[PDB]
Amino acid sequence: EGVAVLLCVVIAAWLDVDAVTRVLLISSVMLVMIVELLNSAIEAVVDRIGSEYHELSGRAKDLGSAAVLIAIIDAVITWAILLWSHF
Amino acid sequence: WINEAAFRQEGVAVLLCVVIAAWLDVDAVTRVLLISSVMLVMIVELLNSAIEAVVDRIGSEYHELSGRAKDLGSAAVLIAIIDAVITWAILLWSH
Amino acid sequence: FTRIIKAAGYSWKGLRAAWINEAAFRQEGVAVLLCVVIAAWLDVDAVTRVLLISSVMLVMIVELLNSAIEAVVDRIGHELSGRAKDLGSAAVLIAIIDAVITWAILLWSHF
Ligand SMILES: CCCCCCC/C=C\CCCCCC(=O)OC[C@@H](O)CO
Ligand SMILES: CCCCCCC/C=C\CCCCCC(=O)OC[C@@H](O)CO
Ligand SMILES: CCCCCCC/C=C\CCCCCC(=O)OC[C@H](O)CO
Ligand SMILES: CCCCCCC/C=C\CCCCCC(=O)OC[C@H](O)CO
Ligand SMILES: CCCCCCC/C=C\CCCCCC(=O)OC[C@H](O)CO
Ligand SMILES: CCCCCCC/C=C\CCCCCC(=O)OC[C@H](O)CO
Ligand SMILES: CCCCCCC/C=C\CCCCCC(=O)OC[C@H](O)CO
Ligand SMILES: CCCCCCC/C=C\CCCCCC(=O)OC[C@H](O)CO
Ligand SMILES: CCCCCCC/C=C\CCCCCC(=O)OC[C@H](O)CO
Ligand code: NA
Repeated sequence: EGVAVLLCVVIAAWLDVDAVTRVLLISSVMLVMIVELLNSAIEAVVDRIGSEYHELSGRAKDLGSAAVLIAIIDAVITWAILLWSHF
Repeated sequence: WINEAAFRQEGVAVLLCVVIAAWLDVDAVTRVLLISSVMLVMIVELLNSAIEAVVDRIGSEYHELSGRAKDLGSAAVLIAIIDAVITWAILLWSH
Repeated sequence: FTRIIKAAGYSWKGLRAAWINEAAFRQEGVAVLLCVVIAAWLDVDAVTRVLLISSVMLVMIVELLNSAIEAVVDRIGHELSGRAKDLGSAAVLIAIIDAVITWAILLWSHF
């Protein structure tokens, strides 16, 4: 999950884009990492309370995962738009 | 996750902004900023709701830190909304 | 609009407690505000201005979400307790490091 970031930075570097584009390409990937980290923290808290299933436990994890999904969608859109424009 | 509640209004506001941003005659960089700033609001709202779910999971008995966690989560949503408004204002002010 | 009113109120409570309770949060708040004001007065294009502002504001957003998580953990009273705080703090640090780099990249180009 950490190799994805490095690969993206390398691509952003290997690409001949201006500083602004490079910042957006990289920051969009960093945001995904941030959100995953926050989602995992919440999952850790849920599991801390106990292993017994609960409606609100699943809810918390679903909300967290949805946030990761939105961040990934935001990253894909970003890379699609800037590379379409670059080329 | 459960798009059948108050995530409706939040989510259509976001969705509508993405659609508007998709149609605007702006450069690529601007379009990305318009879309991601509203996208961030959705992300932060989702994380905020998740925290609220964990708090409610623990129980109904009130605790100072329970209210604090929820208050902190809301403040984050507020900052994200202010960031989106500022973004759209700065970028669109030319139009 | 009554929902937004109550939500605005929780928010102010959140900012207020964060501020009152830790100097580190207050000093971080000063830093962000100083960066927004500088960004607001720099001779840069609209796009660059937004990146300068949204990077340090993301820092504030992540700081608050992480603090929310700390509050939940502390509320419960713990290997996963430590793990939750660890994952949360990493998130804060990524946000901060990204803001600093973003500011260094952009200002080096415009200066
Ligand atoms: C009840 C009214 C709701 C209105 C929703 C908000 C509408 C905001 C902006 C509408 C203008 C859409 C953008 C049109 C435009 O810029 O065209 C792009 C350009 O390619 C035209 O050739
Ligand atoms: C953890 C450190 C936080 C520091 C927060 C306060 C410093 C933030 C940014 C410092 C760089 C901006 C200073 C350069 C500057 O202001 O140039 C002004 C420009 O208009 C001159 O023509
Ligand atoms: C021209 C090819 C460009 C290749 C790089 C495009 C990458 C765009 C978005 C990646 C953002 C996601 C970061 C990695 C991640 O955590 O997602 C993994 C998911 O399982 C699927 O992406
Ligand atoms: C999700 C399925 C539909 C496929 C669309 C995904 C492509 C990613 C973002 C599309 C939203 C922006 C469309 C507007 C547009 O003109 O994009 C091109 C940019 O202006 C230049 O790169
Ligand atoms: C100089 C910048 C001016 C921009 C300020 C625009 C702010 C407009 C509306 C702020 C949002 C109103 C409160 C909404 C809110 O409280 O968020 C919801 C809760 O935080 C969680 O649901
Ligand atoms: C002329 C540009 C200035 C106007 C800004 C246009 C709108 C830009 C960003 C709005 C994004 C916020 C939508 C989400 C939202 O409002 O949720 C509110 C909920 O009630 C909060 O819990
Ligand atoms: C639609 C009402 C928006 C309510 C919030 C207003 C306060 C927030 C931002 C004010 C924007 C001030 C003008 C920005 C502007 O002119 O951008 C131009 C670029 O900075 C060019 O470098
Ligand atoms: C448009 C820029 C907004 C950037 C975010 C502002 C920085 C975040 C928090 C600091 C501002 C919150 C106010 C602090 C506060 O409530 O003070 C309470 C009193 O000092 C206690 O009596
Ligand atoms: C006491 C701290 C208050 C913090 C200030 C928050 C203000 C946030 C955003 C202000 C909007 C930025 C204005 C940008 C601007 O003036 O553009 C002017 C351009 O030069 C016009 O082309
Ligand atoms: Na931001």
